[PDB]
Amino acid sequence: SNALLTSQIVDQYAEHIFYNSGAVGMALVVIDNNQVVNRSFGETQPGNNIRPRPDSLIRIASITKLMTSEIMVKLADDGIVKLTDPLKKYAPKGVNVPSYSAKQPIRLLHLASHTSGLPREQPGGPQKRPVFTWPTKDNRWQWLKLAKVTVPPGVKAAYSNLAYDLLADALSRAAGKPYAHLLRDKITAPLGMKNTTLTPTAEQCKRLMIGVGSSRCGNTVAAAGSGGIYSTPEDMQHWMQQFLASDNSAPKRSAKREQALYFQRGDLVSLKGMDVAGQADALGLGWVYMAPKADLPGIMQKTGGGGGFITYMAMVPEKNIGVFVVVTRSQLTKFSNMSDGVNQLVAELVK
Repeated sequence: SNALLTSQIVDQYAEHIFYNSGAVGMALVVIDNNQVVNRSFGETQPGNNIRPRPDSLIRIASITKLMTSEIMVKLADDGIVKLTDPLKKYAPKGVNVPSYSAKQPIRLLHLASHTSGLPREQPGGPQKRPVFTWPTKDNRWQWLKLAKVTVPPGVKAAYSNLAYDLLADALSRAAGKPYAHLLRDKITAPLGMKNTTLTPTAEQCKRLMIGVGSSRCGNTVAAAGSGGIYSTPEDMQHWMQQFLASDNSAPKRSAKREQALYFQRGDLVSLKGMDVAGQADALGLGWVYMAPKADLPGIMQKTGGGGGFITYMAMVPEKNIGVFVVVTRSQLTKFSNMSDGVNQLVAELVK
């Protein structure tokens, strides 16, 4: 949009998203070419009357997947992995990785695009476990080794957290570093995202916002690949900015490769779990593309939910526009009441 109107346009939508979503608290980050607009509403804990701040800690939940895929893409460029490597290539010594058939193994690309045939979660976990703590890496590989895969890869999409944590395990093995070190070295340290972590301190935990369905703030390395990352609105602003040009900056070198599309909707027999923010017209590496329709532009997006947080990022890279939103839930919170509002805001901004 024209810089003369960016703030006013955001104001046409921000409070509506806040009220319609039934948020306890909300932070909204809008990047439109040279303009950055931040809004925050509500409270960091029900009834505390403290507005969220740029450094309020949040769970980004499944937005984590975009960084897992970023790491994969960066390691691929380094020659450390290939997207087409079978998962088994990065398996512990002597550990079996099940495949549909000998010649059709699960490859890293399948994990990243939800086409691996794996279930959404590892079956048979404990109940009332704090979010993003089970299964551990050791739990996953003990399960995997005796599991059966009964659909061939690259034929059905079915959203999976398990598959994304197995991906993080493989990337860690390929690089010979713990995953947290990769997240630090490839993403957060170079960008100064000093509050973006799987291992929050007490000082950080104190700043975690609270809504309905909250769980204790702790180590979430178990979900390193799928959902565990803590961050802040200001850290996420800096990360999103790398996908978007401004007068003073170009997108990071790997942006286009990170956002490459691998499956058109029609290239798949079926899709499950992919349509939370609207019909998925193509699947990327974590990223999901929705083609222009009705009064909406073509949008690259990712949704997330966990431990009382819901999150959404939507962008139109060719227009240098991106929107990130995080909400702590109340009881009546419906996800698409937040995401539909963001999409409509994006639609107004691209005008």
